Amino acid sequence: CPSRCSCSGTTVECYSQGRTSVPTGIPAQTTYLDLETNSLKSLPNGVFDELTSLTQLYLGGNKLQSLPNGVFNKLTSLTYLNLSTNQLQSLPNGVFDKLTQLKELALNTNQLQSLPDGVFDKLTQLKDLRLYQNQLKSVPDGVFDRLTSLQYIWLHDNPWDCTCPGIRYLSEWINKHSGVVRNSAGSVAPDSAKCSGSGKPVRSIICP
Repeated sequence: CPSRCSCSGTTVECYSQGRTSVPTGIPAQTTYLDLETNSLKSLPNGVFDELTSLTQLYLGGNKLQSLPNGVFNKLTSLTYLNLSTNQLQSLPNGVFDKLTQLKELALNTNQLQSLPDGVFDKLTQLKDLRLYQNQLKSVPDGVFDRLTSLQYIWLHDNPWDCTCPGIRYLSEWINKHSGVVRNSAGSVAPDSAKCSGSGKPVRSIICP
C-alpha cells in the first residue's frame, strides 16, 4: 500500500499529508480512497483509470483548480464523491455522466462561476447535492429536473442574480421543492438561497 497511507481491507486513507499528487501503489481492488486535506492542485488525465472498484472517492480540502475531461469516466461504481473545499471555477461538460449510481455529490466551498448545461442529468439516484459557498450567479434552466431521488440540496452563499426572467427557474424550483433545501445548520430552509444585492430569498422572487 502507498507509503505513509493507512490501509485495511479495500480501504486506503492518505488525508492531511501535504500531498501534491495522487500516490502510486493504490491497489486496483480499492473501494474507498481518501485523499482529503492535501495539496492537490491538478490531476493528470486518466489518473484514476485503474481504480474501477471505487465506490467512495474523497478529494475534499485540496487545491483543485480544474478537472481534466473524463477524469471519473472509469469510476462507474461510485456512490459517494466529495470535491468540496477546493478551488474549482468550472466543471467539464458531462463530467459526472457515467456515475449513474452516485448518491452523494459535494461541490460546496469552491469558486464555481457556472455549471455545465445538464451536468446532473444522469444522476437519477442522487440523494444529496451540495453547492453552497460558490460563485454561482445562476444555474442552467432545468438543471435539477431529473433528480428524482434528491432529498437534500444546499444552495446558500452563492451570489444569485435575481433579475427576471433569468431567476425564474431557480425560484420556481425552490418553491416546488421547499423541503429539499438545507441551510448551513443542516435544517430545512427554503429561504437560505439569497439574492446577491437585496439579500432577499431567491424563492421570494415572483417573476412577472
